[PDB]
Amino acid sequence: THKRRLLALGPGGLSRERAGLEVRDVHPSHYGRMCPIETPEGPNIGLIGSLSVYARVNPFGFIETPYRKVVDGVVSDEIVYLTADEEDRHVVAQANSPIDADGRFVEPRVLVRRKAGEVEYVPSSEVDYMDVSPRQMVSVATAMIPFLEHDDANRALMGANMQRQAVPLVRSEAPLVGTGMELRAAIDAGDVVVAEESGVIEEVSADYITVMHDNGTRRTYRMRKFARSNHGTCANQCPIVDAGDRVEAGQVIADGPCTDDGEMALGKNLLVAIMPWEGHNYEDAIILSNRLVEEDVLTSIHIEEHEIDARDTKLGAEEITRDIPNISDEVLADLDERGIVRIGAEVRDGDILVGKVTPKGETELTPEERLLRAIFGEKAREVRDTSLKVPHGESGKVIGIRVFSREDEDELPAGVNELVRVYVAQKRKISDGDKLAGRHGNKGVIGKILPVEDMPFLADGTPVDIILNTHGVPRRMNIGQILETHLGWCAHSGWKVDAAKGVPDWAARLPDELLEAQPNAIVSTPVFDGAQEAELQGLLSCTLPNRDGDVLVDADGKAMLFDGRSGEPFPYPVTVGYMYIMKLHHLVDDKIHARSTGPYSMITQQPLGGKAQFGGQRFGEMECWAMQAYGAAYTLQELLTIKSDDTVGRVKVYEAIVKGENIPEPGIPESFKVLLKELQSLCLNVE
Amino acid sequence: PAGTGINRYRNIAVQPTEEARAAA
Amino acid sequence: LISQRPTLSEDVLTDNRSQFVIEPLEPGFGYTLGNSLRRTLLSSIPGAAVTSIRIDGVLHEFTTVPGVKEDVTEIILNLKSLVVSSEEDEPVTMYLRKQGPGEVTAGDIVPPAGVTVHNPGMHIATLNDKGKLEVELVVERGRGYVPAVQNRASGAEIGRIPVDSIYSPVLKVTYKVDATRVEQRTDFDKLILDVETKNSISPRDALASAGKTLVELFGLARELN
Amino acid sequence: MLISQRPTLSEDVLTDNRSQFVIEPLEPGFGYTLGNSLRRTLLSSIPGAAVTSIRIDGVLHEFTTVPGVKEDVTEIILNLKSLVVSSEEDEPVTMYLRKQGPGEVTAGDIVPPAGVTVHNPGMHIATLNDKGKLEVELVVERGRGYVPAVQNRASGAEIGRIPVDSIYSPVLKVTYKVDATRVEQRTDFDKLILDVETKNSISPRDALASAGKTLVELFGLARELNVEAEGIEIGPS
Amino acid sequence: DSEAVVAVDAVSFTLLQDQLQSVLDTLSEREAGVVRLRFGLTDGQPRTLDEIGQVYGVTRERIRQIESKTMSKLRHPSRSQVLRDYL
Amino acid sequence: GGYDTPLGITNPPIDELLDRVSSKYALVIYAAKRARQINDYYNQLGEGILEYVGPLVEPGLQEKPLSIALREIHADLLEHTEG
Amino acid sequence: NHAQNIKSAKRMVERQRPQVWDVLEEVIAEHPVLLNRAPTLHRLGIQAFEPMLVEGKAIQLHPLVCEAFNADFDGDQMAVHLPLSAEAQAEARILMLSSNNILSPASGRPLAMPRLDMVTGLYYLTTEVPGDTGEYQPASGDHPETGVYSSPAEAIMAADRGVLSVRAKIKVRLTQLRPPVEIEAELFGHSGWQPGDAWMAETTLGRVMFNELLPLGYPFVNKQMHKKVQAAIINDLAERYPMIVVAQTVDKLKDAGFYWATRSGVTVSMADVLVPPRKKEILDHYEERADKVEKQFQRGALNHDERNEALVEIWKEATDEVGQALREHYPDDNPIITIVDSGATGNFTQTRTLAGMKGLVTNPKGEFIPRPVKSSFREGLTVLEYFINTHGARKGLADTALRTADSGYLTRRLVDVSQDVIVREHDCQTERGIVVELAERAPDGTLIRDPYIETSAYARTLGTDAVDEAGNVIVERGQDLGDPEIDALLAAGITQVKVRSVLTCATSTGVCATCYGRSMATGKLVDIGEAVGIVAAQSIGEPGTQLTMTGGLPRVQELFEARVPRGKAPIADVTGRVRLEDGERFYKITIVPDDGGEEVVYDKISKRQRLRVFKRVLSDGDHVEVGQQLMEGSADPHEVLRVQG
Amino acid sequence: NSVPGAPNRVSFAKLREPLEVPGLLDV
Ligand SMILES: [Mg+2]
Ligand SMILES: [Zn+2]
Repeated sequence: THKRRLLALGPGGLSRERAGLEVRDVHPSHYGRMCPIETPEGPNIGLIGSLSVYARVNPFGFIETPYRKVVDGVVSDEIVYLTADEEDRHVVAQANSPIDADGRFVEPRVLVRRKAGEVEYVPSSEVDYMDVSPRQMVSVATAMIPFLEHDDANRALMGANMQRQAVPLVRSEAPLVGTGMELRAAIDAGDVVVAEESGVIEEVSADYITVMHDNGTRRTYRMRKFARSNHGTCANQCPIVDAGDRVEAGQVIADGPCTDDGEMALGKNLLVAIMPWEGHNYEDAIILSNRLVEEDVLTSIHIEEHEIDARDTKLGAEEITRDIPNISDEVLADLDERGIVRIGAEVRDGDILVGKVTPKGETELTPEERLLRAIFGEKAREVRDTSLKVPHGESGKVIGIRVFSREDEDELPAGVNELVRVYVAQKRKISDGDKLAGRHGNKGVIGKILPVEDMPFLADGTPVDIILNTHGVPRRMNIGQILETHLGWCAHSGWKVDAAKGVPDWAARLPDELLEAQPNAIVSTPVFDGAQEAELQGLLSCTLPNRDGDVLVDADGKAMLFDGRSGEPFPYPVTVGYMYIMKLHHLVDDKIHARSTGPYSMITQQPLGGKAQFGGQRFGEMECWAMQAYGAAYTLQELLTIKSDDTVGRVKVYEAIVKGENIPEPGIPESFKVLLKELQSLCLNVE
Repeated sequence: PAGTGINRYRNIAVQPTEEARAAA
Repeated sequence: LISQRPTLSEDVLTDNRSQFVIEPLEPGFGYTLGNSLRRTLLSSIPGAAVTSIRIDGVLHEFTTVPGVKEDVTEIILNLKSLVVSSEEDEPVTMYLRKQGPGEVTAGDIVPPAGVTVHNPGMHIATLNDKGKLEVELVVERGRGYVPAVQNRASGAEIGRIPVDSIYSPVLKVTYKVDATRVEQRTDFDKLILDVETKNSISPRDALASAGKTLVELFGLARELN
Repeated sequence: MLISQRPTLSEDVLTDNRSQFVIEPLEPGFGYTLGNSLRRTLLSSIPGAAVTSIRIDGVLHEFTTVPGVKEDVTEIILNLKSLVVSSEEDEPVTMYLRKQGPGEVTAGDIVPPAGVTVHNPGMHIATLNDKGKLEVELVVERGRGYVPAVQNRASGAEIGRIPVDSIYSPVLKVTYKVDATRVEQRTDFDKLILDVETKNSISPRDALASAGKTLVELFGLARELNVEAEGIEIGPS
Repeated sequence: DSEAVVAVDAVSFTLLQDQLQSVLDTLSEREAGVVRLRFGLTDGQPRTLDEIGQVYGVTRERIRQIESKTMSKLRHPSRSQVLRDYL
Repeated sequence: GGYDTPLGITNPPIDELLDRVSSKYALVIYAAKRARQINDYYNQLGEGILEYVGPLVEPGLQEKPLSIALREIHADLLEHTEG
Repeated sequence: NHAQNIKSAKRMVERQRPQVWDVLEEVIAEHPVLLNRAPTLHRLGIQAFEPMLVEGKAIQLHPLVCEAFNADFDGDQMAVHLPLSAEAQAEARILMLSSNNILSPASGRPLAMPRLDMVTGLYYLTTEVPGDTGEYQPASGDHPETGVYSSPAEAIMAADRGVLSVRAKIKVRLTQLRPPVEIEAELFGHSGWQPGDAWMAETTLGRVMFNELLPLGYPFVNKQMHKKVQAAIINDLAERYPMIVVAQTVDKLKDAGFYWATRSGVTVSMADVLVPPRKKEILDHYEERADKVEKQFQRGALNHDERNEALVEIWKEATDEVGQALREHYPDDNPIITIVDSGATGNFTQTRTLAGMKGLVTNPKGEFIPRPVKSSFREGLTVLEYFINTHGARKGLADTALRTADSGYLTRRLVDVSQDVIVREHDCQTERGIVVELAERAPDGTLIRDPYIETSAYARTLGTDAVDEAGNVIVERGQDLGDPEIDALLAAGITQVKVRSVLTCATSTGVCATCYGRSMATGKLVDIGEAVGIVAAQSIGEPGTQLTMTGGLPRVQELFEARVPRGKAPIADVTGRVRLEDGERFYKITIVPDDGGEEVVYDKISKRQRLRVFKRVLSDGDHVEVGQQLMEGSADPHEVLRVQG
Repeated sequence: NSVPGAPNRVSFAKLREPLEVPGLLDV
């Protein structure tokens, strides 16, 4: 879904600030030609819409959309690809239209799309084209949100933007309830190695698969184990076949990052109760059981790249070695004999990765420095240590040492004698603050990871995993997640409806080999032709017990929960089930960011913000307004002089703190003197 | 000059009571 | 009042699970009693699990072994479901030696004395003709969950791959009461508790250890006067 | 196992029979295990006596009219409910509230028989306004917890004897809560903040000791299966 | 700005100056004057042993003997662990 | 009257404190200048003595000087003139 | 002794020796930090809190300040600053502390008043359900009544045993709570000595336990905790008690609210969303009406726009009928309706779109699609209905982005105008002050309360003394105009009160204090340095995002900018009877002057303007006022300055 | 269906659509 995006206005088009909202609205010819659901939710709403599912580009650069043509009521199978023009020449029926199972409709008055962007009822003779299927107007990512027809468009927007933000877990287990789009969406995304020609496995491994084709030839398939993606996440490829396996052409042979068994898998299936629990799930916060932390159910891998280079300079040339001035062998005990750290060395914050030293030159020293050198007998150490240090917060083992050299005659930038990249990876567990979400935009950070004993547990002894908030469900109009929860419980426990009357009435249009189901069996509700209310409740009637005779969930869908903390049963039963949630790429250590005293800017004297640095916070304009409104003059003076720009004031603040003395008076800010010098330089006598 | 910065509040002399100086 | 000492009993269903019915308990009290035993059993039973492993072929957690189908992290996630009980508080080591194609079961671990694998048929990994699996595992006592202990928190070399550990012989605990509550005020609760262990110890032993810990803790309210 | 951080217990005394206890630091999350347990065992395990049924002169069927008094029969009932009596005999003993003439009645004005006692004798019960004579019979036995009135089957034979509920617990109200003491050095340890108000029969410290005794005897049942099991133990004091 | 004030090393340097003044206070008058005028710590001008003997009325070889005495006196780790910390 | 006991940063209660000052800004500068005096007294404790009086309240074990100044104001041991 | 210089201490900090957390606790104790959400709309957007160390990596934040911050927990990030000086620590400690800022700067209502979870928990705790378990019955035949309790603690034990439901009607005897004013005053001689009181109440256990949260000086409540009732309660607490008692009461309310939010059992089931059984017949009958309108347009008997309007009226009436049928169909224990009926969140229309009918969905342009969405979100939409709903969803999101940008601009302009109005003097001591309406009466003789008294007549210093036909001087010059004096003047019957205001403050450098009246942030008088210009600018510019859009936020934006209104409804210039006359596509309404003057011609009066109905509709020869508006609409401010002073 | 290594994901799909999903990166 970073492929197949349509950018509406940009280079060779209108500017983002210049464009109004006439571009941002959805013209009624977007049906089947551009998805109205999937868009960025920021300022770029409606400018960046993805392609549809069945859409196809014309040679003339137009967006064809296929249609089953209907002739004399009989809808044929002549699929005709139509542009917007021939859309507007005709009238178009819908897929939710009762066919006779022989081509014709059974009702003469059919829903239809009038060519002026209108909807009419029509005699069943004048329509000449029908949609190929449902879900024709939806995106690829939005085609994977089940129970979409119950959800609201805003929360579907948040869910479709939430789908392409998951991180690949280490287990990568498939959802118990999906659509029919996960499988083809996986094998067309390219991140799964496909069995190209139909053959038999000659040898399986962990890095390669030697298929043996049916005519002599062989082929390996080199897995990319632990490849770094463009956002730090892992890209493993575990093979799925065994030694004597005969494969077919176009078959999945190795799951990628977010794939299980061939099909897509963005998260795990999790038990969930919808009660409000002790204010920890307050205002769209989520709690989790500790079983996720201990059992490694939600655990990503972040392969991070650090990179330093050995250039030349005016005073000589920088060099990479073990020798670092004024340093001990204790910090040096991990790097190799030539300076880099070895593979598998665990690092922490502020360790050395590449011991790098440059010629400082020779300067005059302070007399106290000279006296300490004379006392301890040490030399000047005339070469400056500027070694690569692993920055703040990052840790984990060192996977790879990618090192290049100009002396090894590779191509290198001008002046760089050696380039060395070091890949560090941390196996991040789940934690409080990690932004979790469902598949319907029901997002929320993890409020508190409870231990598994004081987590509200189901009446057989099963503790639930997460506990959502009730009040986030109705006022956001995304009860698609509640229907998904009920269906997830149904598909988890399995069912077998009665056959004494054969088909009960709700089970009529319900297709066959669904009247019974084994437990832990996956199902797929498609987007606009899926499960209904009557089918869901009737299937939830017979919901075969766990191991004993214990129907844990009533026909209402709820269940009786004993409180793990207090001990009493909860006085009203609570909706449970198996929601399919994911873990998103908004983790805490990507965001938590503090600074006491770090680097500064160059032209201005402000602390250089940004998490790449230690980084301040932009104390903006409205914050100045609010602290004016409190009347707090002194704190405003601190924030605008001696935490920001008073150069001689800052070191006096530091001295007064570590000496434990009173904070001195703020001096003149540096930016004001900059303004004074500019205004004097504009031939204005600023007396 | 708004709140703590105004001249009626910024120029406060603070010193203990002479009874309290006789307490120690 | 009702004047009869409460009684504990036993009911074995299977090997690694059983029931314990207590009678008679005070009204509105069997729930709290079962919950207290549940929170003890589910959290604070001392046992033993693996701590860190060492494979000869690899140096860190995030690579492969030439000859197997899974990799190091997949073998880690398989080995976290091992159950083995020690009797010695020292960290002992076991060994695993394998060659040739075939599935590497957990029962092919050669252990030292005192430790006992209770899940022999757990499939760890599978091998090919070039397969070569050779790994030692460090078993260690403990209780509750412990995080993966860092190698800078230790001082060990690159061979150690620190694993998480879950020292918990329990697997599943529930309780359910039977409040009699007749209209003659001889009303009592009959707590029926169900424990399920993961085959390390018997439920009788787990419950006896949990009740022993609670006997230790409740004298703190008692034996300060 | 060794707990490595010994929890303490400080009898911090508020107003006389409302002492507040703390237990800190605790293993996470054992405060929630034992605070609810201690609350319920303080509430419903300590023996003590209260009135069970009452026989009144003059009161036959309307339950509203008593001559000579200002009090109401319901008010009589709740005042006698709020009366601490410590029996020492495991049987229903009787009492006889007799007072003649106009005057107000306190709790000590009843004659206590042997084995029972009145702890708040200055607690006013009744106010006989003018020329009233009182003859109330009161059945007190000891029990545990709290129990509503036995209905008209067993307590309906003697039509004078109409029943009441029984606040048998010497404690009255128990609250408990946890804290987050020393989350980094002691690594998320809990402080259970117990707070108990009893009557003037026994002390909160005495009630805590009795509940600890009964609870450790209750968990002796679970301990007497394999005493040679490894538990988790602090050790000394 | 890699050529800016690092601002912990400046206050470290001032504190180092004060601790060094204390360490020179722990020695005698002639010793402190010799080291101060030798390395120029009191003014910014390192004079030589001939100048120190000029202001002291003794041989420059006596100044070198005083120097060796003071450097032996300084090289107690029991005395100068607090200055070993400062590098 | 009988309300509660405070704890932490709200001790002493500032609603009780504002009975002793005109504005809350005067309260702020009151406490601030007393804290500067207390901090300079703690700095002057290593050297010789002068008129910088110490904490009039027996302070805490390890107390911030601002809190000592606040409890001193709440004890009404101090006096002040406006600008 | 853990470091011999600052360098050893710095390397101890980087290498994180385990004593450093103890040292961190030592330096953290009594040292407030500043918190800050992204964009700071108003003054409560920056608060100060005493910190405390928490494992993990996320700022644990108290749940009652998210209303003030406007910060839900969907992944929003907050910055943290730190004061260093003694002056700055005092400023953050006394001024910007969390407990010191509960009331609004805008309207003085408490912003720390609880919400969704706490409000639902308190609503479940304080509702009363008849026929509950352990209910007091007055039945006393052979058995007694069995519904009375000597103590709430006895009732607590009766609820811990499975006898008493907490929402059951009972008759306890409270000894430690103030009875409400009637029972107290009738029970004894006005000395409401709730320490020594001993009195009975026919209430719930839940309302007793709820009023145990409130202070002892507070009377009993004995009501059902709607959110408006809780707002009134915290208003009374703040305007009567010191703020520390309000803070502790609000904290206790939060804890009891969560503890009963768990036990309330408010879940959501797919069976808990019921559709009305007579929905389909309603849609059938209104479909017959719609089909008749469609046939009427198919005859050509009316135009296309008019049949659009006919379908719009038909389906709006149909949607309202569906909403009424759903309202009568649902019982109150239904958690979806329980959330709204508590006042936790949500309107009924969200429930109507959940079950029932979606209704009419707008065009991209803003027009109405004539095909309604006749399926609920529980029943699942169809594809064309989803395509119809996407227009309004997308337009709403774009409107929200543009509205927060424009609100930022409006607050920029307002701060840049009003930044130089601070309180500088105690009293300008003029007598010039405006007059406030203050509950103009009913013709039957009733002084009916005006709605906008609490926004206009509250919190101001009276410039005139309040007298009743020169009888008793009921309220002196310079009272705060709080609640009881307003009730007193309402009892006295006087309405027009010449109160002082900043529109007539005689001070030059800024405004004075008594002309500003009571500060909304404190409830006391404003101090003599508070920059009320920035408070006013932030309180005006803040809720502009909730302004739902000639009228709306641009209409507000041009109103301060003194622009010309595009719908410029004209005004009179003099009294007299009108020469009302309607021309050709635009009207030509003249006015006969009542005085010696010229007949004032008004030329360009377009057909979109209508006759102003006042007093009855406007008519020809109606005697007009001096500056009475000619048409009903927008009057320009510049000429109404030039007319009416 | 119509893909050899697909898992047996049962569907509630009442409508039988004859057109298959295209080769998604054909654009
Ligand atoms: Mg948010
Ligand atoms: Zn004024």
